[PDB]
Amino acid sequence: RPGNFLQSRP
Amino acid sequence: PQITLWKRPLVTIRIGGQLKEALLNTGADDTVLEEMNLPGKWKPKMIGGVGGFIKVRQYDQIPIEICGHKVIGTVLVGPTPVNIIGRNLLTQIGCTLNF
Amino acid sequence: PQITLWKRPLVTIRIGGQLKEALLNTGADDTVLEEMNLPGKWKPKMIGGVGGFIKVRQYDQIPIEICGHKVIGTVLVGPTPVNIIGRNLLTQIGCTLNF
Repeated sequence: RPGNFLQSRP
Repeated sequence: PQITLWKRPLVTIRIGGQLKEALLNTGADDTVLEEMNLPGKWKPKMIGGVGGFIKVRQYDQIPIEICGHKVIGTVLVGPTPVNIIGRNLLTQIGCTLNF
Repeated sequence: PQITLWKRPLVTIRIGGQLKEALLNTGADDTVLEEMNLPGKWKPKMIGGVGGFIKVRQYDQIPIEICGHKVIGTVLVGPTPVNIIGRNLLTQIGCTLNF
């Protein structure tokens, strides 16, 4: 499953 | 509360009269939720993650409840595989990382 | 200590006797670092996030110092945009979320 949810406002 | 991290930190949120499950995410600048409708204007945005970028809809000043905290902020809507609560709202609830 | 979330919770880590900045990421199950060398056997893994998956090398039983706490555990290496400290190691330093 997906398991790394880093999120970037560029 | 103090939440240990042996498990994914999933909590209940309330937004747009809907209850949803979401992930408390210190690694996300923003809050992004699966496809849904919100009222009012929006603006397109691109956000980036571990495996690349997705396009989202940016909605401002949306009221949202997170673990009995009634807050208001920016909410992004698009194809995230998990509802994500990011730093923009975590700060609003006084959330810190402690060790 | 207690880290606030107005900014990215970045910390200094030491791995392979090299100092780097990495992100304390409660939304990540695993720890993934930008392309580098680590010693020993490894195996390939896919990991996914917002926007898709990347292929990484899984190294086990790797020593890594995180904000002065020395732990040993599984470290992934591949094309992540940033160094990420995930729940597998957050739990080892006794890191919690608190609000």
